[PDB]
Parts: sequence; C-alpha cells; structure tokens
Amino acid sequence: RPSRVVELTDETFDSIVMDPEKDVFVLYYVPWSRHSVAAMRLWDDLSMSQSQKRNHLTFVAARIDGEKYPDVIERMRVSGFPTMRYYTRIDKQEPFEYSGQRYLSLVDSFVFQNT
Repeated sequence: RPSRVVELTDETFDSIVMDPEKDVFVLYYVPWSRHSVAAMRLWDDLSMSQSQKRNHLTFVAARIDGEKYPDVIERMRVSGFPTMRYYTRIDKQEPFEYSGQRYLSLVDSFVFQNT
C-alpha cells in the first residue's frame, strides 16, 4: 500500500519518537500475528491520511517490531500487541494510549483530539 510509516529500531527509537517537534504515534507489533498485520495496514493508511491534514509537517506514524526489539518493549513498558501510543510534542513521558476500535476514522479522530 502507500505508506509514510517510519520503521523504528532500538537505535533510532528515541531520536524519532522523543523529538519535541513531532507528534509521533507508535504501533508496537509482532509480525506473525493477524491482529498486528491488520494494525500495520491501518498504520499505513493513518500515515497517508495524516499527510493530507493540517498537522502533516509535525505528525509521524511510526512502528516497531517487538519480536526483533524486545529491549524497546521492556523499556517502553508494552505488555501485549498491537499497542498504539501517541507521544505528542510536549507529552513524551505519559503518551496517550489508543484502546478504541481499529479503523481509520476513529484513529484519525483520536489524533485530532489528543494533539
């Protein structure tokens, strides 16, 4: 699909997610799960939707493979997959957790409400 999602690693995670000029919505996934696959597609679509909205220069959709980077899953206190947390410009230490249904319109509305 079209995507502008950034694939993180343990080396690049803080530089992208904790950037104070960006509002960064992170998907933590494991690739062998169908639910995480679904969430990956949603994240591609979220990246494209946000690229056409007013916050396109500050919003970043990013993802990290928790099987490949269990260090990050431990450091960020993620306890299952998929997990979606929004690390806004000012709120890097108490990100907003998305627990709603996994459809683009609802995730776009959570972005707008929490930015």
